[PDB]
Amino acid sequence: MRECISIHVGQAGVQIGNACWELYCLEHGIQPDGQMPDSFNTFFSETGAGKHVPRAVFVDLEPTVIDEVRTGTYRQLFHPEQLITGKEDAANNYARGHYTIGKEIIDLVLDRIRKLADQCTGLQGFLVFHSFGGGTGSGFTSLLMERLSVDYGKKSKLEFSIYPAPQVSTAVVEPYNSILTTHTTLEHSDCAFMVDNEAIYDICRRNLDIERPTYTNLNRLISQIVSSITASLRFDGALNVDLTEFQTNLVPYPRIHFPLATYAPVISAEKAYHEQLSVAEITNACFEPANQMVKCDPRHGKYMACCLLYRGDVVPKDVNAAIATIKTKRSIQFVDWCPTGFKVGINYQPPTVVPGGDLAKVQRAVCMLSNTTAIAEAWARLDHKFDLMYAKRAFVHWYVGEGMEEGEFSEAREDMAALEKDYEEVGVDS
Amino acid sequence: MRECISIHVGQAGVQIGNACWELYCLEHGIQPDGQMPDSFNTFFSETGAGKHVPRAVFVDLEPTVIDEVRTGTYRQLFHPEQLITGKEDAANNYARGHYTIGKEIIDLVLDRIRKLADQCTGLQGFLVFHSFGGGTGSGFTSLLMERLSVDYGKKSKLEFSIYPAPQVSTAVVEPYNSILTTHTTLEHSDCAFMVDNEAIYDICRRNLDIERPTYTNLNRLISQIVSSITASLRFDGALNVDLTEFQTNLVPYPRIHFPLATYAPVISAEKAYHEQLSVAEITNACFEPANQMVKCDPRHGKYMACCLLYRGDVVPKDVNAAIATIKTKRSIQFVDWCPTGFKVGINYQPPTVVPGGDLAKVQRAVCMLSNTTAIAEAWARLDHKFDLMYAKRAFVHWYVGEGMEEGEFSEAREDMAALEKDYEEVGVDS
Amino acid sequence: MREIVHIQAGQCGNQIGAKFWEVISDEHGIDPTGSYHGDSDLQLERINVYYNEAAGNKYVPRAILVDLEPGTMDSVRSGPFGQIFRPDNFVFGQSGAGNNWAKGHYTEGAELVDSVLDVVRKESESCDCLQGFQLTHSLGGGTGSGMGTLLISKIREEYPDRIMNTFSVVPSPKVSDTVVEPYNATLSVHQLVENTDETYCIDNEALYDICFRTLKLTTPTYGDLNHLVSATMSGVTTCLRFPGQLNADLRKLAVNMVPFPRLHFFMPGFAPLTSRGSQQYRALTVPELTQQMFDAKNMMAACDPRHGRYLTVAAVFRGRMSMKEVDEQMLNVQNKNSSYFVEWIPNNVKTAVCDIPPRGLKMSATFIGNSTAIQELFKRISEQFTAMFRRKAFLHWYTGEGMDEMEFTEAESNMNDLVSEYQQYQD
Amino acid sequence: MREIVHIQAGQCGNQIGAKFWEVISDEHGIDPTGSYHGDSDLQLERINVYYNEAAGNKYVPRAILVDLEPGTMDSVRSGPFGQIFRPDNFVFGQSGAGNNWAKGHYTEGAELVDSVLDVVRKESESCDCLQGFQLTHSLGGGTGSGMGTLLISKIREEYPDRIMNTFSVVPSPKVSDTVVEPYNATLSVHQLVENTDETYCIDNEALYDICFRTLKLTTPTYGDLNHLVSATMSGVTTCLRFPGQLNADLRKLAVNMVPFPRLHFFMPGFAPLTSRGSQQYRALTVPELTQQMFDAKNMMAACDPRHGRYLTVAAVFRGRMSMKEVDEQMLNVQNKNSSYFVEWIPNNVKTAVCDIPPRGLKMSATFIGNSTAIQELFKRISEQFTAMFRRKAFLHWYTGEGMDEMEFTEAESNMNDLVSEYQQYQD
Ligand SMILES: Nc1nc2c(ncn2[C@@H]2O[C@H](COP(=O)(O)CP(=O)(O)OP(=O)(O)O)[C@@H](O)[C@H]2O)c(=O)[nH]1
Ligand SMILES: Nc1nc2c(ncn2[C@@H]2O[C@H](COP(=O)(O)CP(=O)(O)OP(=O)(O)O)[C@@H](O)[C@H]2O)c(=O)[nH]1
Ligand SMILES: Nc1nc2c(ncn2[C@@H]2O[C@H](COP(=O)(O)OP(=O)(O)OP(=O)(O)O)[C@@H](O)[C@H]2O)c(=O)[nH]1
Ligand SMILES: Nc1nc2c(ncn2[C@@H]2O[C@H](COP(=O)(O)OP(=O)(O)OP(=O)(O)O)[C@@H](O)[C@H]2O)c(=O)[nH]1
Ligand SMILES: [Mg+2]
Ligand SMILES: [Mg+2]
Ligand SMILES: [Mg+2]
Ligand SMILES: [Mg+2]
Repeated sequence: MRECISIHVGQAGVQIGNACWELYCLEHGIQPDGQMPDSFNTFFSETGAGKHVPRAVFVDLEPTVIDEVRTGTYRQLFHPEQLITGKEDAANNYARGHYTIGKEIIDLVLDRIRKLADQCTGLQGFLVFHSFGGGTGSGFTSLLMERLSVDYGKKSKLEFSIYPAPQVSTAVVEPYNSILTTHTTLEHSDCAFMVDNEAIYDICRRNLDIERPTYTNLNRLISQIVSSITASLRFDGALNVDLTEFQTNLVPYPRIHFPLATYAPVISAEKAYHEQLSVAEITNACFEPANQMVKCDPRHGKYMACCLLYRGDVVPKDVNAAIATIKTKRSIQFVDWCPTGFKVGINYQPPTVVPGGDLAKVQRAVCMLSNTTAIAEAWARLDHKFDLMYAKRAFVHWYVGEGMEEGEFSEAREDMAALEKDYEEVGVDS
Repeated sequence: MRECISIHVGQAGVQIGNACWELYCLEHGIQPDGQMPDSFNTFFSETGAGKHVPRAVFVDLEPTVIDEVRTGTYRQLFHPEQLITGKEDAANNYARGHYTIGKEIIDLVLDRIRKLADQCTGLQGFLVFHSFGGGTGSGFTSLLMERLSVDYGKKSKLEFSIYPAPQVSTAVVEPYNSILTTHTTLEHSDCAFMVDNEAIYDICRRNLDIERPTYTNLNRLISQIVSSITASLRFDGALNVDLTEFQTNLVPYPRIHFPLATYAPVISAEKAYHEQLSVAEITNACFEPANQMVKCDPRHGKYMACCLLYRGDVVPKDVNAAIATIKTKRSIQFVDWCPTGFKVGINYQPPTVVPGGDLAKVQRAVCMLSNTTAIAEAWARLDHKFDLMYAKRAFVHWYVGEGMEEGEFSEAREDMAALEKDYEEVGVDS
Repeated sequence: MREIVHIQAGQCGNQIGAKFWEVISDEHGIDPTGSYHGDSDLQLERINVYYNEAAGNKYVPRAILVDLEPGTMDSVRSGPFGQIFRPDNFVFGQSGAGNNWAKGHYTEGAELVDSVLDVVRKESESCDCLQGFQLTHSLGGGTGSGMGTLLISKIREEYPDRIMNTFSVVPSPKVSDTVVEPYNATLSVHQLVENTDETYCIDNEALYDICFRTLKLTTPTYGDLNHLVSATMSGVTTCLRFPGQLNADLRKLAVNMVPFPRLHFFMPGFAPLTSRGSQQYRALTVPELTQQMFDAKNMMAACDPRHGRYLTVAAVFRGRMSMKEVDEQMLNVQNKNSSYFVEWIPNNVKTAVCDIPPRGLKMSATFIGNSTAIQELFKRISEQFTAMFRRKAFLHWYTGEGMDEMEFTEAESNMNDLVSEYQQYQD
Repeated sequence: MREIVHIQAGQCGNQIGAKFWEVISDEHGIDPTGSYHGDSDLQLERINVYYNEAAGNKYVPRAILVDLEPGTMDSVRSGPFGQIFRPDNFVFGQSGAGNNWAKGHYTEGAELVDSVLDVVRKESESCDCLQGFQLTHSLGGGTGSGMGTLLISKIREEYPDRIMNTFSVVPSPKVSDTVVEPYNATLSVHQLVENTDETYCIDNEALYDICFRTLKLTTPTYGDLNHLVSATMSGVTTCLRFPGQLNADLRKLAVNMVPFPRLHFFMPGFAPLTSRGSQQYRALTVPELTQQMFDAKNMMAACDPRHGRYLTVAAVFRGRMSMKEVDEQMLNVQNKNSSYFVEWIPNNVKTAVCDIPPRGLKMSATFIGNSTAIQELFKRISEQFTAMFRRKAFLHWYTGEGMDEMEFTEAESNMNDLVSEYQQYQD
């Protein structure tokens, strides 16, 4: 029982899933070929004798990264029908990923998801990995999420997305796709975790003193975040956090389901010896505006609800002490209508380290996921870029020619505007 | 006792018989030359000392197709009296196989069947293998079933066919022969299983991931289906299905005796390792449209009776669980006048693997046989092809040039019209 | 066992037949002296379809060598593989038809048809289970066209239930060799319409076009043209001579390609046909065979298939190939080119697959197509005949030895009727 | 799988395409005989994008070599790697355009182009999932400009949903090879405005200037220019042919660089480019690749970007590289030079990174820039055309070939409209 299915859409989703599954295989002792020389039943299904297949699915409209997986060192882990491949890429087009190219591959991936969901008896929910910038990771993710909403319904849907940075972005037509995918993620998602590549870069440069980090380090960090998310369900702890409890504690209003994830301590090997990494100090470092993996300022935001996921040699009393110290700090403020806003989860098992990784082995680790109003500013400048590009109707034909109209561009715009209005009116004092 | 006689007529019948006899010799341990280095009495009769000769007969109007058998690996399994060759092929003519060429070879096959049936003491019935498009497999099969019905009578006559595909067809006069043969297959066959070459090719392409499957793979799948049908006679299990109770459960009305075969799990070697081949999942895979052995969608038809022939490591309780899950699925529909529509047989003998075959070794296997209304539209499109070619009297001069009349074509067409009306009025609700 | 009696009429017929026996003896491993020296045992169980058993493990063809000029048979005997033939099957006069259908049919054909029929009677009664006859002839001359038509008629009253197969080189407007080609061609078609079960309309123009653009052959002699025709002739009987996944004898192709008895003029072809330098760059699979054999340039008639509709087509495939690929390729051809196929005949393609390929190639296909483009090939002959017939041109020759104007009129009427019915079923 | 059909028109197009095929066979490890002799499986995991699997474990390009003079065809075949091409893809006439866009687009190129359409049709049908076509041609001649423009029109008519690529060399005012360059260029640019999905404006001035000041090459011939163009062509599709941290096929660049359908004229660029004497004095790092890409001298069109505003910029990086520093470099480029980038499009630069670098270098970058500075390249062509058009100069050749003056008038109007739209999006 107590299973959850991972969905990886787009190049970003597939690479993050590769990192996540390498981390999971390291965690549970499963070799890359599937043999383990219990608790692994959450993410792996035992087939026959001595064979574990991950409860995953890899979807792309282009065959580059999927065939890289099919020829990589984890080629024996996944069966071929688990990795679904298109022919022509969505090419950074929400229209192409949603209407023209996504329509002939959605049925097969939904069939695979169905055959993967009836196999397990305690399906907690889905983990969709994607990116807002990509045409596939926006359009096909929106299509798959609405199909999952109409099919499964009350099953939890948790998604991990790579939100574009204010300044560090690699696509010109990016804001269009980012607005469009959120227009449906507002209603087809239960909890959308937000990650900026620029913030990962800043953390890598400062904390891990990596001068030239690439996407593999980013995916390793995101994999550590997801592992800390699912550790309370894949192991035992003093305080256990389930996905339903996570949603209940973190989401105050149905449209407000965009928390910001932070992870600590994320330090190099040479810097770990000089630091006596206590629970109180990593808890403090979680609230540091420099350690957020979303490029935003919590100081000008207001916290609404935060979930503290601890793993390692952690006892509840020092957690209570750290939370009490956090409450006494005036720089971190909470909304009035939430007198208690800390969901606490303690797990005994410590976070493992991937060989060749940049992170150092730590006795304790914290993954705080705070639902705050600091992402209103993120939505604000994404919307400003969208308006500023849409005033001249640039790149609009590249969407109109693929079964799409300007009217829904405007409706996505006004839906985003209603979203910032919602955040503003829930952030006010009473 | 419990012997069965296999009749292979036409090129398709003879090749499928070669596959079937290879499969049976592998199953029972019979070497190709007829020596075993009990339960084989269903199909093989022990002769003299350490020699088993199968209860078969191979009849074709051309010598060559029998001739590779007479000089192949199984030249000593048979003896030239149940291998019968004519002089001239029927040449895709039902008329030639029924009247001009059939008349001087029908007596010899008839008395060979007599000498093969008086030998055994517990003859359950006959297995006739052919196609509908071929001249021999239509005309000579019609003549032979006439003779068998007038001679044996109450004895069962199971029929295996290669239905012409909606699109994958190799004979121009194929609809003529297919319409002509059914006019006697209706009242002379107790049960007529359908196999469509296009569906088998598509199954080999998806499930068995063969880019280029020949007739030998098609015949391997057909032989596996026939072996799964006859395993109850040839072995023992928790629930056994004889041919008589098979017909009683599967045939609701005397005209409605055309069930659809399917097999599961049909997987390659590499796909078998990562698959949890449980009873429930193969039971589900039997009912999904893509593994139907005939190109027809069961979704817009309604089932009447399904015969589930489990074999391998199967216990009845998970079979009941799988059937219960099937009954709750809205997509699968059953007629109201059949409150229970599952005849289930479980056999201990696992399906063997032919050396060099594309099928993987599996613990369990299901051959589900459903009598459904999804064959109605296949017959309707065959009628459309027939009356398209018949509005212009095309190719009719070949048939009437030997002794057939126009009334034969008219009565065959009205018989199919009546049969389609019969399915329409039996599938309607009450 | 399903024997075939081969007859060759005229110089062209004898040349093409000699090349056909060359390629057949190559297929079955028969040496120039007629004795077996093959390697595979598959070359002998179906040796009787074309050969007879002689004393001392010797194989002689079931061929009748018919002509009026003895020089043609002198050349055939003197050439290679030419001594394999039976000496008394060679039947000859002394005069020569003189490019006259009239003398090839009435005045010196008749005295020779008695001997020819005696020889073919001996050959047919010798064989075990006859299935039909093969005749190779051209429509331009008087021996080929005229006497082959007469011979076909005589065989038809003597063997009406056996299949009549002919391989007829028809005249072409570009490659015109004799002046009275329209007369001989029309008079010969007047009898091939109702006396033959299938006619493979060969022509020199299309063969030369093959040897130019497809084979890139610098100086194509008649040897190469006869080689192509022999390849097609071997392809149409491969299923008789060898096993296969799908087997199709002559009668099966006839019943699958003759919706109405008069439309038995087929447009043959072969694949793959590759240049010496270009064969090294070509992938060799079923789809490329399919695209070659359906290409209008590859066809062995001077009529574009795109100008008409395919009533039926045949794909006699050879070699170890997948049946899914073959049937699917035929399906794709039928679907994406629905305008080029008759709508009232679904599944316009007849497909047969053998496993023994021609020597030197691992797979080959013989395209046979019953198209409506034969109508223009016959209209060319019809209009040339009409032009030469209004002015009574050259009629004094044919009238000089028994023919009359009404026979020419009825031949033209029959050809016009056949053209009109091809047009009618084209729609 | 997203395969590309390559076409070469004219002498320059044929030479550039031959050099491109040489360098891309070197990249994929294909010997001059066509067989595979590479070391990594990544050289074959995307071999179908440009090559067709021929029988014998060897490869032939999916290229059609088109000209109107057989001399260029002979030169291409006779050179190194010239045997790899399939012989039937060599399509040529006998007369030649004679620097006449009319002879290349209306009479003689029109007569020849049916064979070219047939060959590209069979190439597009043989391949699995075609994504688009690419054509290499000039604009000064009549063969390249006119006949490639006709070919583009025919291909767009037959494949309206596929992407067009044109690595087209444009005439320049200083190195002006012929007298009628602006006529040919204007007539070609007319249909290149709408019939091409994106066009790469190259010219000999910028290539010569690179070979002078960047490569420090004393006497560069056409070979070095063609090698530069080939390197850019390979770097455009390296994301299709090889994996990477961030993939970007041609359609993705098209949607990220063409805000409005008529603005698809780009200035290509390649980095790094260093002289032999300065190879050891230069640092192997990404910021200097960015500086080499974004400076005016590395552009391969004679347009200074400082005189215009960048609309969209592409940077297809190759090799094992870090993403953080690449994104930081692009951010610094867009920040220090905000005046040179269009203001109503945030994030003017799209970045793609491939892992496989070109042979002999561990790191490389391809610059593709859509800027309003292109407008002056059309200003000079338009003013030269207008100078020759007021006096009816050289028009009698085109008029006698079948054109009319109003065609020239409307082609000029089309270019003037394009220039005006570039100016009013420059602001
Ligand atoms: N494809 C071929 N055509 C040939 C060959 N030999 C001749 N022909 C053509 O046949 C046409 C006329 O047929 P023939 O010359 O054989 C005339 P035939 O001997 O049948 O009658 P007469 O010579 O009038 O007695 C003419 O166009 C020749 O070029 C050959 O080997 N192959
Ligand atoms: N970058 C290159 N430019 C070239 C090359 N060959 C020629 N050219 C230039 O291209 C221009 C003329 O192009 P071509 O000679 O190919 C003209 P084309 O054959 O397409 O037309 P016709 O001459 O009317 O047949 C002129 O400026 C030449 O100097 C080459 O290999 N590379
Ligand atoms: N953190 C992180 N982000 C990535 C990674 N790979 C791609 N991205 C982000 O994904 C965005 C573009 O989407 P992609 O995943 O690359 O492409 P896609 O989702 O398949 O959609 P298409 O553009 O149509 O191919 C970029 O803006 C990147 O920021 C990665 O490995 N790690
Ligand atoms: N599945 C399968 N079908 C076959 C095979 N061989 C022939 N067929 C089918 O049989 C149909 C035609 O009948 P054939 O078996 O070829 O010929 P026949 O039954 O001997 O009758 P004739 O036409 O007189 O030769 C074709 O449409 C094929 O689909 C085979 O080996 N496997
Ligand atoms: Mg992508
Ligand atoms: Mg047969
Ligand atoms: Mg003669
Ligand atoms: Mg030129």
